[PDB]
Order: sequence, then structure tokens, then C-alpha cells
Amino acid sequence: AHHHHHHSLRQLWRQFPQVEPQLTALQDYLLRTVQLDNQPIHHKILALLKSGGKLLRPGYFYLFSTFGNAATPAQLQAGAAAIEILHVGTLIHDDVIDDSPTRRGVRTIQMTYGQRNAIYAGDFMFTVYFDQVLKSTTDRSLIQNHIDAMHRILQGELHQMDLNYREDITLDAYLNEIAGKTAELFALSCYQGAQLAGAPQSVIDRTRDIGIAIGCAYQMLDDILDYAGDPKRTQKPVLEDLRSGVYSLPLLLSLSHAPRDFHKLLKKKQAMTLEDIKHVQALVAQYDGVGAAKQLAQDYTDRALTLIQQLPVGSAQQSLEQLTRLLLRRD
Amino acid sequence: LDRQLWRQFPQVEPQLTALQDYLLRTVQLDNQPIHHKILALLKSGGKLLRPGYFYLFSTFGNAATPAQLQAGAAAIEILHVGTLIHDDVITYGQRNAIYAGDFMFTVYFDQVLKSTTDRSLIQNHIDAMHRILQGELHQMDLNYREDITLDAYLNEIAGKTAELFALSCYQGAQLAGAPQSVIDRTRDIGIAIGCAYQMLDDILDYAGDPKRTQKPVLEDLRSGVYSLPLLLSLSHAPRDFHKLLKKKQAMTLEDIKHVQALVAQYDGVGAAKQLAQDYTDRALTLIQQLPVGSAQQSLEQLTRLLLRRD
Repeated sequence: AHHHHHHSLRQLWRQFPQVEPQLTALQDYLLRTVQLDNQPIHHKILALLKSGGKLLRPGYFYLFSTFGNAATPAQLQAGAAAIEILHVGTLIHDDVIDDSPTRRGVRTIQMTYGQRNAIYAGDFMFTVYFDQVLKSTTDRSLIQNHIDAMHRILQGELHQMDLNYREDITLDAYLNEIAGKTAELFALSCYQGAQLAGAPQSVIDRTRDIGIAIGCAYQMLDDILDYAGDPKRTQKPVLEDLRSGVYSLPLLLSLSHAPRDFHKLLKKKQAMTLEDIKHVQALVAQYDGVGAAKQLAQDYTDRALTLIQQLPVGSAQQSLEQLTRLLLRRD
Repeated sequence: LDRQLWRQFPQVEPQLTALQDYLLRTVQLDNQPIHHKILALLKSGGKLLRPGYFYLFSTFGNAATPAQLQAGAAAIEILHVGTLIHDDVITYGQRNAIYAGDFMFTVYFDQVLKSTTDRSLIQNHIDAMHRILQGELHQMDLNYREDITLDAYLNEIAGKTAELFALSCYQGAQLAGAPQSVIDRTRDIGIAIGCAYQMLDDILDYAGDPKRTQKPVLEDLRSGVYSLPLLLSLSHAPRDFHKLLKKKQAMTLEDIKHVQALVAQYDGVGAAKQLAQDYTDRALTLIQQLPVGSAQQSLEQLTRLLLRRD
């Protein structure tokens, strides 16, 4: 999950004047894609859309669209909207599963209207998503690419679940997970923006590696924030993760330093006491799990930036580098 | 309706046999608790009824490959199963229903695409799923309503169930490239069948031996779900029903026996059967308008079997 919000980041779009209009306009288009008869739930979804801007994934999509001229603006707005609607559908379901009270400062659907309606609201967003996908293109490979992405995300979520409480979790298994659960929508955004615009092969062939690298680093930075600072201190989400068997990157990297000591604590699962939690954090600090996670996030970040520096020179290249350095805190 | 049903329809038996195995392979999954959510619906209950209508209608055409047809038929059963799993939601197992459902929707779209390069047939699927989910989102509002009209029930209860039946007949004929004559009748046929089918199930809530009915009916009533024979009985004694139904989740076994007793007194089952019979008759009449031959005869036999008009 993504527990941390970046201050430097919707107002973030002011620094990107060439795509702020598209994103501002997409926001309005987004408000009209959702036509639903149950007016109370329709209003709630609108409220989720209204209250949360940022539109990070549509941003990367629109930036990548600049490398080509083959796209109609109707296609691009539908392509960007598809990505964001899928994203929001998956958030609605995540919040049911986490029973989160609020999202984007809005009370979640299941709180006011119950779990069934919340689940069906997500499902309805999937139909809106596929409708927007079709509007965006008649290219069968690009539609399949969307479907395949939607599939990898769901597999990402299922494999993360299979992995709960596994103290033999590997870096390979972590990458394959945060690739699916997090990075895949970034890859999809970059690839579809560029493809839809018929950008040059050289660009197309880099989009997925860029999106994957960014999305991985992005998930790692959130994990790093879970264990950073004072090990005596505690964060609710982190406390809930450990009881639920979710070992994020700094812990994952620390396990092998003292598997029996971590196991004495982790095995208590939901029964883990607050003292237990702090002891876990003290071991992560002792073995510098955070410094290890940081080197990996930095290498993934630099891989993204290196690939971005190989794109065609110009405003979009420069905007992509600036956006990535900002998102991944590497200014 | 033994799960051996398709033995009586040999011209589609090889495709229905191949579909069952294709479906199983298609929905394979690591997580067992989630897989089992799925596997339960693929192994129990009615066997490939909607795909049966799909394939019978496909024998009017030869435009699609067997692989395309098979993805078309799978998509309908997958959507059916996806919605059934989510309809179960009310909890670690609840993680399971949600993800199992979501998994089915992603396989759904994949199969839809695999079935056709025709954009309007793809849109036809999305629109159907849209209507179904919109319908699901109206339910909370209908529950506990004792002023519900027959019109609302038909639109919101029978009509929703009808969607997958209409979708089946329509896509089977369209993908195979049946003549327009046939295509033009498919939705009217599937809607009448699907509505009759839902009504018959409702009839069984109150006409079936109480040996096993009152269990799930007790749950429906506590939840504010009033099936056709109850709906059609309310007007004969609105206050006497209200007195029981207003206890909602607090309703007892004696309160449900009482509701059941009043439905029998006021002939809700008889009223429901007469209306169901109109829809069944209509279905059979429309099927008798199709070109004469093997597909027509089989569609008739299947429909008479399903709607107990044999």
C-alpha cells in the first residue's frame, strides 16, 4: 500500500504549464464519464474524483503523448481517463478490504452505503474503464495491452496476499509484486501515451522500462518511509502491516541478519504487542534496513532518469525528468 | 436439469464439453480460498445454461472460429460467475470474494476481446455489464419497500436476470453471423426466458416444500427482499404483512412461517405462476418464429425443460 503523501506534490502541476491544461480538462472529462443512476453513489464517486487531483498516471501518459502526432485529442482524453478510472476503481476496492474510513479526505463508500454498494461501485468503474479504453483506440494490441495490465495488477494483489507472513520472502518476489501492484499502472501510462501518438520506436521501446523503474522506486520510497526515523516511534499503518504479515522493504532486507530473532516476534501475527513492534523496528535499525532499501530505490530511480535522458530532447523530456526527480525525491 | 443435460442436444454437446474444460483451465489460480470461490460455481448448480443458448443460436451461422465462439461462451459464464461471487458480499474470506470477483472481470474482458474484432459486439458486452451493475446498485433502495410495483420488480429484478440470457442469444447469433432475421429475434427471446426463469425461482421460494425453502427465504425477508409471490400478496392484507416484515433482521422463524401462511392464503403463488406463464408462452411463440429445423427444435426443447412447460 501507499501510506505516505508528498507535500512538494495536485498543485504540483503548476510547475508543468504544458500539461496542466490537459490535466485540468481531463478532470472535467472524468466527471462526465461516470453516468450512474443511483444519484447518492454517483455523487460520492464524483466527490472522490473532485477531491483528488494529482492525476500522476495521466500526467506521465500526457507527457509521453508529446513524442508523436498521430493521436486525436479525443483518443488521449479517453486513454488518460481509462487509466485514472481503473486506478480509482482499485482504490474503492482497496478501501473496502482495508476498511479505510476516508480517502482523499472523503468518507469512503462502504462507510455511508455499506460494503456491497462499495464493491459494486468499484465493479461499475471497471465497465467505465473498458468503455474508455475502447474509445481511445481501435488498435487490438493496445486494448489487449490494457487487459494484460489489469490482469498483472490483480495478480500483484493476489501474490502479495499469498506472501503474507512468509519470512522467506525474496527480493525477486518483492520486485515481481510491487511491479504488479504498483509499477504496472505507470508502465501502462507511459506505453499507451506514446503508442497512441505513434511516437518513434526508440521512444516506445523505453516507455515500459521507464514506467516500471519509476513505479518500483515509488513503492520502495513508501516502504522506506515506513521504517525511517525513530525506531521507538510508531506508525499505525506500519503496526497494522506487521500484524497482517506485510513485511515492507527495509524489514524484508533485514530478515536474513537475524532470522530467529525476527521470527520470535513476527510469528505472533495479530497478537504482536506494541513492544514486539518496536523490537522489530530496533532490529531493522540495527541492521540498517532503511539504508539498504535506500540504495535500491536510488538505483531504480537513476535507471529511470538514465532512460529518460535517452528520449528526444525537448520540453517533454525535460518535464519528465523534472517530474520524476520530484516524485522520487532526487532533486 | 441433470448436469448431464447436454446429452439431449448432441449438436452442441462437443462444444459444451470442451467449454467446461476450457473454463476450468482459464480460471486456474494459485490461491485456493479464492479459486474455491470460483470452482464452487463452475462445479455446482446449473451447467452452462447460458452458454447452451449461445451455442444453439450459433448453429444458425458459420462466421466465427470454434476458438472465437468458445471465448464468447466463456465470457458470458465468466461474467455470470463474477457477479454471483460479488453478490455474496455482506471477513478475511471477504478479501476472497472481492478478489475472486475482480479476477473474473479481468478474465471476462480478455475473453470478450478474444471472441471478436467487431467493436459494436464488444460495446454490446460492456453495455450489458453496465446495465447489470447499475441494477445491482439500485437494490439497497428497493429492499424493505412494501409499496414496490410489479413494474419495478420486472424492471429491476426479472429484467436484470434477463440481461445475461439476452446477451447469450444475441452474441451467439451475431458472432456466428446468423441471418438478420434470426439476430433480430434473439434479444426478445432471451429477455422473455430470463424473466420467466427469475419468476420461477421466486415461485419456488413459496411453493417449494418448506423442507428447504424457509431457510434462504428467512434470509431474504430479514434483508427486505420480497420475491414475486410475496409482492403479489401484499395488497390483500397490507397491514398484516407490514406487522411481520417491519421486524427486518429481527424477524423470527415464526414470523416467516406466518408470512408464508399468508402468501398461501392470498394465492401469491398462483398469481406469480400466471404471470410467469405469460412470459414462458411468449418465449415459446418467438422461438416458433425462428427458421424451422434443428436449432429451433432444440431451443424449444431447452426452453420447455427450463421453464417446466413440458
